Amino acid sequence: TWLSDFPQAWAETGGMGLAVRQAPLIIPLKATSTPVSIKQYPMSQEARLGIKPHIQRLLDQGILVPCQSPWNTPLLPVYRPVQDLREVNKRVEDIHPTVPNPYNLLSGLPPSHQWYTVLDLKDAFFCLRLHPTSQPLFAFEWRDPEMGISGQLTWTRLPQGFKNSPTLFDEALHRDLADFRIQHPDLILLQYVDDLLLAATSELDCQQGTRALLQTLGNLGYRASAKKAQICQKQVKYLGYLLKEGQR
DNA sequence: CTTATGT
DNA sequence: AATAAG
Repeated sequence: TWLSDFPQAWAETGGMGLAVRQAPLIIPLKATSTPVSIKQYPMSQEARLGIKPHIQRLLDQGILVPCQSPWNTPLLPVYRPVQDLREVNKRVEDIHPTVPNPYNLLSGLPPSHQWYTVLDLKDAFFCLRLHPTSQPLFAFEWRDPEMGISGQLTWTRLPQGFKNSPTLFDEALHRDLADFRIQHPDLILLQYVDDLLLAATSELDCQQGTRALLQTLGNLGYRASAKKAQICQKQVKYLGYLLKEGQR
């Protein structure tokens, strides 16, 4: 089965990803920026208990670490933790947005390639490491009132809510898949951040290319959702479109 | 939570 | 002078 044949490639069986070929990312600040430290608005016990097991898992995974930082942004409860990074985003130097919009991206799908595989990378941003010099930028406060610990944590990986994460991830995965594209010139590979479409001319080619792509992704340290995957179908949902008989 | 954005 | 998003 696809699951048992590629244990490293699936998030369900391969563990949390880590893009081993990608250097830890340095996040340049605007020329005039200084740190901003926003105090954490009190969280209800209900919200704290809701967020707590997620924080603990991320700490166990090494994705969060303790720190002392002159930067601080608030966590809000939505329960899942959502960090308000807007004041950090304002102080980070802009980069050119290189992620294509879906309409333009799908123009690269010719009618000859009607066999599709769709893969969704799980926890994509967390696969990219942050350089230790840039980690303090993303710090937030974490309290366990019944454990005593009050102090800051920060991310060791590219965080959610950071304005440049989609572009930095798209660019990194493009670098990591450049050789795959060269080794498989008869395949069409569309990348939209963590959403991938592979297109082939035949079921057999789509099967062999999907085998090669899963093997490559897993080897590089990325992880796809086995639950959501659409493998070697003539009909798939990709980027909100239904792809069917060359349409949409 | 805060903060940017039609009748 | 309600709405979506971090």
